[PDB]
Amino acid sequence: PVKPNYALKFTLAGHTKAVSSVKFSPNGEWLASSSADKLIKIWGAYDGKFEKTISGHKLGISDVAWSSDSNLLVSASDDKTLKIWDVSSGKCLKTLKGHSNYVFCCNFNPQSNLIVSGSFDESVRIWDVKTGKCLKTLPAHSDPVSAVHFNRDGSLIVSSSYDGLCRIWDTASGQCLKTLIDDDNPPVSFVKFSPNGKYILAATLDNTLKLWDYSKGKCLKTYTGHKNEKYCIFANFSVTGGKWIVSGSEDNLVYIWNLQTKEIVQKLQGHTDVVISTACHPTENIIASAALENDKTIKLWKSDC
Amino acid sequence: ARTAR
Repeated sequence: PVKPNYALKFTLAGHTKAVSSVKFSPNGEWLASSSADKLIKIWGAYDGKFEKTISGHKLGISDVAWSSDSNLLVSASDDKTLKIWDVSSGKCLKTLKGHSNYVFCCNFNPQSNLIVSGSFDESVRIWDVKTGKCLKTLPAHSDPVSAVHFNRDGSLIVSSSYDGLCRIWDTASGQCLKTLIDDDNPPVSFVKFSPNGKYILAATLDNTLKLWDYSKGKCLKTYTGHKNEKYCIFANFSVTGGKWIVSGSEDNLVYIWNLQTKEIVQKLQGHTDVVISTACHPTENIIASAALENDKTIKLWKSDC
Repeated sequence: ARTAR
């Protein structure tokens, strides 16, 4: 409607250090969280009930992502590796080795035969899920890579970096197809394609989110009012109800904007530290949010629209 | 990590 009405339903406690990332499983049943405590935890998406802990990394984890069938997770760690996990058994199926520094971000493609990763070593790597081998190393950026994401059919990858650039890569060739540059190039702390693949949402460390038309190469919308100068905060498109943009903020709030008019429609209060990560449920109007060291909780919020 | 304060 005019505005959603997200209200706190559950607070999920259990990580002993900052939460780095939260993601809903594509089937809607689960939430996964990753933490600086080196753990992944699985929670019920609808009741917030703790399910299990998945362990194995030697250092903190910056990101987690689900496979399309909701059976696998990939995690990205400061230990310079990714791990692929069988969620039900908890087994580490593969350890993806090859980055020379912290691995910061990760995602499966829609077919889930590939994983993309970005690292502090300034490269983007494409991996084969079955063999666990690296297929390509792209010399993508001249500073740490902050996010990597496949488009809807897996043909393209978007990457962002502290070097101020967003780049679009051909998955099969590894060719850089596009570099997005605005009037200015502050660090880019997050990027993802819109669900329809026509747009890219990019966060920058000047308290600003930008919606780019991908093939026309131009910034169409801008979202402000939040605080984001230090951390790589996730952002989302919310599509189950009203069309929103959702993001954490360094003032401890979750911000929801009307995608089209660009106005703040709600600010969610409850966290006691930086909201680093938000996720939108695939079928219900539910948002998960997660905070840094002084808070350590995950919250599940639900709206009537 | 992403959380590094």
